[PDB]
Amino acid sequence: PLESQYQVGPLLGSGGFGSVYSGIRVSDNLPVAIKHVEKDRISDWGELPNGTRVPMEVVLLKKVSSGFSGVIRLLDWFERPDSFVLILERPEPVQDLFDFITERGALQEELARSFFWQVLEAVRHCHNCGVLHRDIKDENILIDLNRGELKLIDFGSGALLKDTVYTDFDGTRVYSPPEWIRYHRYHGRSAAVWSLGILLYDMVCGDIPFEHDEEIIGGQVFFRQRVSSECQHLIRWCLALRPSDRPTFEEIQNHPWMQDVLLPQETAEIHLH
Amino acid sequence: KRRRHPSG
Ligand SMILES: Nc1nc2ccc(Br)cc2o1
Repeated sequence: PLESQYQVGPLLGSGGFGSVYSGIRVSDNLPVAIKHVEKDRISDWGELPNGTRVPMEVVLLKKVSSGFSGVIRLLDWFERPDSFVLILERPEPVQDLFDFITERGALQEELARSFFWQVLEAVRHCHNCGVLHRDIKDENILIDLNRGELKLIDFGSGALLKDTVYTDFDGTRVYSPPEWIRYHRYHGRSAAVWSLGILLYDMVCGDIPFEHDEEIIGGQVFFRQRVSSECQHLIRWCLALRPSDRPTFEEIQNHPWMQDVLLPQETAEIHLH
Repeated sequence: KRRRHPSG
């Protein structure tokens, strides 16, 4: 009984991911988000341990929702005749990182460092859980404004993580790496690192660096805002044209620009209240 | 101008 277990509120957003409503769990007034996905519009399907055929998104969310982390957790899900319904955490108050950057402009590097660090820890958690997000971008990151915590959303273009080549891609083209543009092939970790370079530039410059294929493959990063030399180096490293030239997650987090990160509560108190 | 980019 989904209609008699959650109170359904206003529409929060819609798009390629589906339609998402604000909601409240009747059992305990817990704020939730209710995401509807049309069966007829589902690209990749998966299978649960029960054998039931569910969208890949549900499989991936179950794999990463164990415990606490910087991923929005799947609390429950339901199957309907023509759709699946997902019950997700809802931070309140919340703003997605795309809107946050639109309103604030380029972020101070101390704030970008804290946000970027938290995204790295969240992506590490996904990979440790066998999950590749494949659509890391500011639009798919929520900010819990009171806690200063970032949360990954929209695993609908993701995949099980593997070490062999990927030849399919459903994420955002302007965050996708040049080997995808040129050859329609990529490996998961180095492609993730590329999208993280795009995201970090986005944070410290106020918008993404590339809009067209020729810029993505061209391999030149122009900085439109004042950005420290250490931060420029990290970005350009993540945006290396050759995938094997890109840093690992460990090399990113050991980079000099990443040291002395703020705690999330400090981030909220200094930058978000 | 700054804009969102749909997925897919
Ligand atoms: N796409 C999408 N997944 C969400 C989960 C929670 C909240 Br709040 C908003 C969301 O938007």
